[PDB]
Amino acid sequence: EIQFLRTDDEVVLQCTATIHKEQQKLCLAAEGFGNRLCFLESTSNSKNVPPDLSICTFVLEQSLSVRALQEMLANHRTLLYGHAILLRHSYSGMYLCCLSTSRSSTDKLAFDVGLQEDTTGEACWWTIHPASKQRSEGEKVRVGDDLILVSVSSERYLHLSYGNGSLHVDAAFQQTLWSVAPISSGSEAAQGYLIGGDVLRLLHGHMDECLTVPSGEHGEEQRRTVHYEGGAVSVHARSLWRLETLRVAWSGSHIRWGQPFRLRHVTTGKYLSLMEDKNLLLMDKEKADVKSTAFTFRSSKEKLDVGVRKEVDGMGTSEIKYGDSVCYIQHVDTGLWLTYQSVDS
Amino acid sequence: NANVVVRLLIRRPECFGPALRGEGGNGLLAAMEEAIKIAEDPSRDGPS
Repeated sequence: EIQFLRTDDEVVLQCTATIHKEQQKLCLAAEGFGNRLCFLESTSNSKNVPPDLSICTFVLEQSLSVRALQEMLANHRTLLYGHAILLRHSYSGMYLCCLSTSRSSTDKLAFDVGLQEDTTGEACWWTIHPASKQRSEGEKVRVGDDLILVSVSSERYLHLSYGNGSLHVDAAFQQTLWSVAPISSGSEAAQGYLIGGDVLRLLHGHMDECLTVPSGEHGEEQRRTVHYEGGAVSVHARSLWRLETLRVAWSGSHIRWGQPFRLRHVTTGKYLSLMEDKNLLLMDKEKADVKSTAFTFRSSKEKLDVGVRKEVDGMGTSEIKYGDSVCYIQHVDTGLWLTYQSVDS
Repeated sequence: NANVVVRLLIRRPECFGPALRGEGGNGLLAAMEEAIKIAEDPSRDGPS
């Protein structure tokens, strides 16, 4: 049936861009730290390069109406069209806003879209408007609908501009249709219960090992390789991996046994991968091509060959739980089962 | 009426003319000087 966006769901703002006469899907992103301005990340070639949904994602915080908005700035709710919504960047913690600066290329009345810390002010508030005649003003918003976002302070729209050589996001009086896809919902079944897009440590033995990379001496090729280490690396940041689901929508769902995913070293920024001649190795974002960076968790090492399951659109059952559940890391393509060389810190 | 007219005009920026439209449109002063030159010079002001 039809689910509705709520005041705590984790969503991504997506737009459709057709350049070189080929339609592409692009997601709004913002680093936040060191760069307030927003940009676009192309998620079309997810099989060729990974999208960084970690910064591409946002969370809805408020859905209060405009009357209460201006009222209380003068002093799990459901999204309804025309409400003033607050979008908070999940990573940076700032809120999407319409910056007063005008970097736009000879657009004059257009502004720039960025991130702001303070919630006060109408700049951070956006109003949802129906894309077409299927929806109605005041009706609740549904999953998969297209939206038009209007800034309160500037009364402009989140506009995809092709004017520059690259594609930009600017608050202009031209409107572009944004499709909202959900990542995670407010249910968030219990604790543990490994969830897509999580930062974790992979411990081998009795809480006495961690899969990390050589980082004490620095060096690019030294960081490149992967090994097992014991000690304070269990506390340092060099033993942190993000588990990225291969799909965009519902990427914050519970990870199930046999589900393919990618492992990204958080500090190094490169994706772990297999090359049969030289075992495991990290490699750049550009080279991650699914076949080499696709791994999975197995409950039993026996070759059950469970195959592919139907991709349910939701939280799903919580199969793998943190700590208690034991997992076997298996390469999706080759079917190899990790293991250690047992070389005799 | 003033608010409605301003809102409609800013929704449709082409109403301001070649100048004041942006994206390669010169300033109001430049447009007025160009129009003065056009009025002074025949074959651009009349039909001819």
